[PDB]
Amino acid sequence: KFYIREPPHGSPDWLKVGLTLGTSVFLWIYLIKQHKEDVLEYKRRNGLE
Amino acid sequence: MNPIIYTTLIMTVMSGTMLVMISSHWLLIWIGFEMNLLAMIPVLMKNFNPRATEAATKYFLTQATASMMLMMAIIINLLYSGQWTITKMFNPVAMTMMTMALAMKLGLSPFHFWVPEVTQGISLQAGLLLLTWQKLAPLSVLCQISQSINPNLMLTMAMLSILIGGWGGLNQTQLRKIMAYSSIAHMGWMTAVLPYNTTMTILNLLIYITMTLAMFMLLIHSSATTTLSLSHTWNKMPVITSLMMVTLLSMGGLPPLSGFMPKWMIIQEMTKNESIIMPTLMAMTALLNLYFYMRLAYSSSLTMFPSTNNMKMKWQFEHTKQMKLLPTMIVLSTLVLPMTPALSSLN
Amino acid sequence: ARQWQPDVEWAEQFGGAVMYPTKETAHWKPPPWNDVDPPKDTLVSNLTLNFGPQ
Amino acid sequence: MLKIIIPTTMLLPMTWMSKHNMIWINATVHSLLISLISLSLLNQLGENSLNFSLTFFSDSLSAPLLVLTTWLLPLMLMASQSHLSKETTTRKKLYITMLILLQLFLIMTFTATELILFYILFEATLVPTLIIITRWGNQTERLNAGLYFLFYTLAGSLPLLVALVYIQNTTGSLNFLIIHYWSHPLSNSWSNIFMWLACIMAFMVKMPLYGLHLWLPKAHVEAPIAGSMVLAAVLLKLGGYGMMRITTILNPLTNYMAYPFLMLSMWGMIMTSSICLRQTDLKSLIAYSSVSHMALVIVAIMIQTPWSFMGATALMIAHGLTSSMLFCLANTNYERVHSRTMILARGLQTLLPLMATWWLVASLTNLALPPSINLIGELFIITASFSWSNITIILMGMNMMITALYSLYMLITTQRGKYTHHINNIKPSFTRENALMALHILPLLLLTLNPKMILGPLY
Amino acid sequence: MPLVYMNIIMAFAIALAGLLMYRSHLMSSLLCLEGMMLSLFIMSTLIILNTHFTLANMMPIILLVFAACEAALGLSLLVMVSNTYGTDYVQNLNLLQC
Amino acid sequence: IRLQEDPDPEDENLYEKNPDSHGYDKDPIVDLWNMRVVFFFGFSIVLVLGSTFVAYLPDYRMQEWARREAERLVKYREANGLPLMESNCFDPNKIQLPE
Amino acid sequence: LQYGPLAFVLGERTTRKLTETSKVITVDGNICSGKGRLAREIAEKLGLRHFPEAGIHYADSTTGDGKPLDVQLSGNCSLEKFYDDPKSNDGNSYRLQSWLYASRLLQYADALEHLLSTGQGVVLERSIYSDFVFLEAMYRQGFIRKQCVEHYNEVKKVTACEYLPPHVVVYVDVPVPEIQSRIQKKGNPHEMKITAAYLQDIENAYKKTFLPEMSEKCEVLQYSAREAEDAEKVVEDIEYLKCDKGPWPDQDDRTFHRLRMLVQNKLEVLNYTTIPVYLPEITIGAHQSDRVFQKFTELPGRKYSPGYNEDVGDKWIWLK
Amino acid sequence: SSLLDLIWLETILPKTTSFIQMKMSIMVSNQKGLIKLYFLSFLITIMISMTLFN
Ligand SMILES: CCCCCCCCCCCCCCCCCC(=O)OC[C@H](COP(=O)([O-])OCC[N+](C)(C)C)OC(=O)CCCCCCCCCCCCCCCCC
Ligand SMILES: CCCCCCCCCCCCCCCCC[C@@H](O)O[C@H](CO[C@H](O)CCCCCCCCCCCCCCC)COP(=O)(O)OCC[N+](C)(C)C
Ligand SMILES: CCCCCCCC/C=C/CCCCCCCC(=O)OC[C@H](COP(=O)(O)OCCN)OC(=O)CCCCCCC/C=C/CCCCCCCC
Ligand SMILES: Nc1ncnc2c1ncn2[C@@H]1O[C@H](COP(=O)(O)OP(=O)(O)O)[C@@H](O)[C@H]1O
Repeated sequence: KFYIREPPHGSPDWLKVGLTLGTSVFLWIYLIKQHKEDVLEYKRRNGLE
Repeated sequence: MNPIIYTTLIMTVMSGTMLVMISSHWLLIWIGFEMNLLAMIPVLMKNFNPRATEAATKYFLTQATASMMLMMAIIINLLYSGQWTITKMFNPVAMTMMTMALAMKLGLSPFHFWVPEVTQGISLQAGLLLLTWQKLAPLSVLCQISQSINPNLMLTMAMLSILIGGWGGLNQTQLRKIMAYSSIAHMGWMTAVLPYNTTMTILNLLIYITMTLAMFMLLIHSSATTTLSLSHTWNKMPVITSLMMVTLLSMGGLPPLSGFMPKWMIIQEMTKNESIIMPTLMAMTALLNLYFYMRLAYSSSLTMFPSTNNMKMKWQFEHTKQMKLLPTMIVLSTLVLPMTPALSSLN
Repeated sequence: ARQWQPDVEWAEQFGGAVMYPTKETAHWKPPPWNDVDPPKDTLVSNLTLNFGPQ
Repeated sequence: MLKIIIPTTMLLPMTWMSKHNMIWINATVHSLLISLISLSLLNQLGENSLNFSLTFFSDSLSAPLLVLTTWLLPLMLMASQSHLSKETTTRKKLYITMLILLQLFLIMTFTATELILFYILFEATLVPTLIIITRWGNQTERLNAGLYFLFYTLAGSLPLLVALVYIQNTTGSLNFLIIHYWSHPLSNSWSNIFMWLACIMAFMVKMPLYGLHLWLPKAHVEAPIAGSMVLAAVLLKLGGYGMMRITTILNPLTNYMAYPFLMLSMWGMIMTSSICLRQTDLKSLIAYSSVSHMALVIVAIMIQTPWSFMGATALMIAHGLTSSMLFCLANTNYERVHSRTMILARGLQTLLPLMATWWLVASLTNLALPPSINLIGELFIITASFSWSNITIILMGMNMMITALYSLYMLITTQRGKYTHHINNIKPSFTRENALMALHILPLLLLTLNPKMILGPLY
Repeated sequence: MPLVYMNIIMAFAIALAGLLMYRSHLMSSLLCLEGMMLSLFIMSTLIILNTHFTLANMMPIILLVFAACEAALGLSLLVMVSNTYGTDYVQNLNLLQC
Repeated sequence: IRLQEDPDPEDENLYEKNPDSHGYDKDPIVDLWNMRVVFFFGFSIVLVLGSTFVAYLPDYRMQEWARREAERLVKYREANGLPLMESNCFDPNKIQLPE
Repeated sequence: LQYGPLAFVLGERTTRKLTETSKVITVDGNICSGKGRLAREIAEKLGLRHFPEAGIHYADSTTGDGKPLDVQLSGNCSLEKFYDDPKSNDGNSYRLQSWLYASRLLQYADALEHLLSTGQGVVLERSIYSDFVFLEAMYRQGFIRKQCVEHYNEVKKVTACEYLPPHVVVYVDVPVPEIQSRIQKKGNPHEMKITAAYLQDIENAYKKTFLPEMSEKCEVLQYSAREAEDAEKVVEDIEYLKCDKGPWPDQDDRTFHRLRMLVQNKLEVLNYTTIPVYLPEITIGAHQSDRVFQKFTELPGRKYSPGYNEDVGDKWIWLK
Repeated sequence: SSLLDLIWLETILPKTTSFIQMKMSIMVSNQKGLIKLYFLSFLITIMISMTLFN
């Protein structure tokens, strides 16, 4: 307890932290899946594999 | 003004601009312009004072005259062609009227005085919105009707805009007037490249909008409207002054910053059309913009001006309100030169 | 023995109404700090009427 | 070239994550390591250049300049750590970051394989230099000096950008190999004359040419020690490197458009040496000496013979090292007495012996004393100019006489005589300063031992 | 082109010249601004009626609507200026300088 | 006076607190180690190792190879009466001049 | 969440929060009066929050830890030095006056924020509108200059033109001889060096300017020492002041919203306290400014934001 | 040093150009902000555009 008045960010905003981490994880998963699907579609269209 | 009224007026301005950008009918385009002006005037007059009232009056008069000329051009084009679709206009007189009306709306020289006058009259947020949105819409119309623009008239107005903006910004000391003259010069550049590559026009518009947003957000953060007011910011938060110095260097077109990309691409495109004197003059004239950017940078960041005594209390307190996307604007306005070939995606 | 930094003279150079003063520009003044000009003493000049006697 | 570029981009996080008292040590050690790594580029071929990839390539002209830059960075670090003791940790890190960015841009400039990328990088070298000058300069004139430097360089360089984009549109490529193998003669016409003017004038302003040089005294005198060291050693050589690279496509128009520039360079070399004879400021004297030497390099490039290019390269390297050493010596004497007047401090020969020895060696190398590489380059240029015409010998002889005169005048005024009676704050020379002088001078003598490493591709 | 269109275009040109040349009053300039849209309305309806553009007959009504919207905006700005300065003179709108 | 400004401080001497100072830093240990790393790395590593590396760089410029090739060509040409230096770089049979 | 436009459209309304007793009461008086005791008693009896006189280091008390900072980092002025040598050549008098005005402005902003966000009334031991009496007394005694007075007037205009006046102004009138007697009995040498004219000038400014000025805005209560010593009658008189001709009845929800948004932003409150007017008294050179700012950043809990100071015991920085 | 380096080489490129830019900047920015004046300028510009450009 150093501040006479409670700082606005004294405690982590757990809702915001969860939203941020979940959004990052979801975006990375979606990007990986999208790249996989794009590679497969390109292979199918150009008759490689 | 009530927050609901303010947000609905902002949404009406954006609705008018979107109507202009999505309409295929000249009457609907004119309706969009009228709605934009009607909802924009109270936004300028939000903070009531004689300066705000005078700025709103001058802006309204200029925009009303431009809209009347635009409607006359539409009617004349209808007379000689019987067409309402926005395409290559079928009458040179109607095209000249339309070009002059849109140039007056954009503030191109010799229709420029209202830009510094209104920008100095209105607050920082109002100036930001004014510059960005009210340059966004008429340039959309001009890009749509580019194939019938008279190159001589368009390039004359563009060169006049560049010269006048450089000289005015050179003389001014007020930050809002400096920003207005910078806007005039950048509008000159964009309209100069317009009759050759609307894609390059859009690229320059995007870069200019990013840089202007970053600069105006920094000015709002520092709460400075003059040069001396900005000269005290180094003693309270030197990070803002350093970021603003980098942004000012970018706005001058210094490599390898983002501001060099529009000038570089415009010079290349205009040279492709066997035009050399115009790109050379446009490149050489920008040194005035760079000079007054550098003069502003000396006062704020590269040197340390005298401070006052209550700055200690200002140190003790903290900046409460946050302007989101400011770091993104600062990054995108300084460090996107290697990503230049994305203009094909913009195409 | 230390790096030179701008002083009051430099600040006053940079803090006029406009750079490069002329006669008219010297006659000009810088804008107010809060953009609010002082109110003008405009006289109301209310209408005066003779209600009566006829 | 990535094995040299990436270590600098890793030097940046090292500088910004090091402890407050270890920044100079870390930066110096790893800069020396990067220089040692960059010494490998000196192994050049006898037929073609070293083409690493589609973006970066190395040549017998690019290699010595890269090695000079990588070797010059730690010396700038030493001088800066000398004169920036009271700065905060963040500002020290910012200064080191500016130096690192300047070195990175210089490396990419000298290794760029395309003219437009070369233009972008050699223009990008202005921003760190301008920040350094206008932020850490001592005098009030640093702002005006920065303005002069920036606007001279940019007014020179913008028509160069227009010319480069026009050449790309006309020919299809700005790649140096393509423009060399597919070069075509330049017909005598106004359009070709103005293209030649755009390119050559940009690089002449960068050189600088006589009549376009005021920014050089302004910037060099008013910049900090590191800025002065980098301005003369490397940043002046961008013009010469560009002119050597760009003159491939400008023939045969160069045979006729070189007369005004040759006359300007020769007569201004004489004039700037004479100016050095009557200078009341030591930094100004060194700056005008730099102007004279770069005017000689301009003469060599304009006459454009295989013997002139070799002399031009050797003179560029030698002048870079000598000018850096002279600026360092002047900065040490300035730190002693806090003034740049040349006659204020005298008797330094009897007040500081080893520093007087360093002064003597630097002055001997400044004038063309054989077998130094300064003399090698100057003699090659003089012989090529003699082949060009037989009065260039008259002009070169006058320049050499005045060069010896002003060099020994500076040495005698600063060192000989009797010490100033009232100046009693001249402490013994520091180990750091003596090591800086030794690291400046020994590579010069080693390059004298092995001269073919700095004679360019024409060797 | 008949002479009626000539006269209507001349009327619009006269109204435009009147707006661009102020004398003292902001109200007179607003009146000139209203005349321009009157001429535009007349020209548009003369063109539409002559060519039997049946669906275009609704355009002049929208033109009038936005004309009087602009008139309302100008009157609001004029009353604010009058409250500020005591007269609607355009000479008092000089606080801002170009 | 027109400001509340600090007076210009007196210049600081490193020898005052540390008589055996190399001039690198105020702290004696950091100063000594800065001197050690600078001297060792710079002089020893860079100077000695880079200079001997440059001295023993392989002959990629083909000076010795060119000398040997010239010796062989001179031997062959002088042993058969041919000119030592040809008068043409290319073959006039392969060059087709315009008429 | 923090108050803002979204909260306003959600429905948080100042008029709804007000409880008809949300009054701003300022107790004023000359040097060494019973105004402090009167303010304490009024705040206690009426249930209002008491804000003592806004002296130096009030901003220190309201930020970081409650402990006041060093004089070099907060105020750079001394009341003791002003008393001992009023006509110093270093601008101490006007530095002190400007810093005290800024402190009073900050305290008034805090009190207004408390009243608007809580509905409870506030009792200030002095306000912005009574601060100028010390400036007039200093100027008429020759302690400061006309340029200093003009700068104070500019700052006061552009700052206090935005805030609402107090509901109640209670002035305790004490004659100068009694003031000097109380000062002599207190025994503090620095204020024992106060001259008679300086005490008289404050009284003249209070009676001739402050009271006539505030009477037009709203009702003003004037009490002598004996009347002020009995606070029951003072509270009874305050309670039966049903008249209110000030702007508070005229205020609406939108105006209150703007006022709350202004007062909750302290940097926006103190925006015009540092305007580029280079008076020698208050101007600080570049080197001194940089050194003092470096020291302030070197302070324990000042380098980063309040939630991000590790050395004072803040955790979870990497997830904050 | 004096006549050429410090006087005339300064007068030709850097000083004359700067003086011209300053004069033109003063000329452009020396406006009283009168809508009558610059709207008359607008009328002149419109007539010039209509006639000169074909
Ligand atoms: C077939 C074999 C052929 C020969 C092969 C040789 C291989 C050598 C392999 C071991 C090398 C590493 C150990 C020795 C390192 C040098 C230490 C030394 O000499 O100190 C004595 C000198 C002198 O020591 P001193 O002066 O401190 O001590 C004197 C003695 N007392 C204690 C009494 C005072 O050390 C210094 O001056 C210290 C300076 C800093 C040293 C930092 C070393 C960092 C680690 C090594 C990095 C090497 C990178 C080289 C560049 C990259 C590769 C080219
Ligand atoms: C205190 C007293 C001082 C004087 C006494 C000192 C002690 C006696 C020293 C006497 C030396 C006198 C000169 C005699 C030198 C003998 C060695 C010399 O001859 O070798 C040269 C060696 O030359 C070296 O290459 C010189 C090294 C050059 C180093 C350049 C700088 C190193 C990096 C520094 C970074 C700075 C960069 C600067 C810009 C590039 C010759 O080259 P080369 O004949 O073929 O070598 C033969 C080996 N081969 C056949 C396999 C090739
Ligand atoms: C491009 C790169 C090519 C490949 C390069 C490979 C080589 C990698 C180079 C590694 C860098 C070498 C270390 C750099 C010098 C470190 C400086 C240093 O030692 O710090 C000083 C140090 C600690 O800081 P203080 O002075 O105490 O400050 C206290 C403040 N209150 O001083 C001391 O007290 C230490 C004394 C005893 C340590 C002796 C260290 C001797 C050096 C050898 C250690 C390295 C091990 C060898 C690894 C070889 C790897 C190939
Ligand atoms: N604006 C100001 N300028 C100068 N001095 C001030 C100012 N405000 C308060 N002071 C000083 O602060 C001190 C506060 O004393 P005060 O609280 O009035 O005593 P008491 O509580 O006995 O009435 C006074 O001596 C006064 O001189």
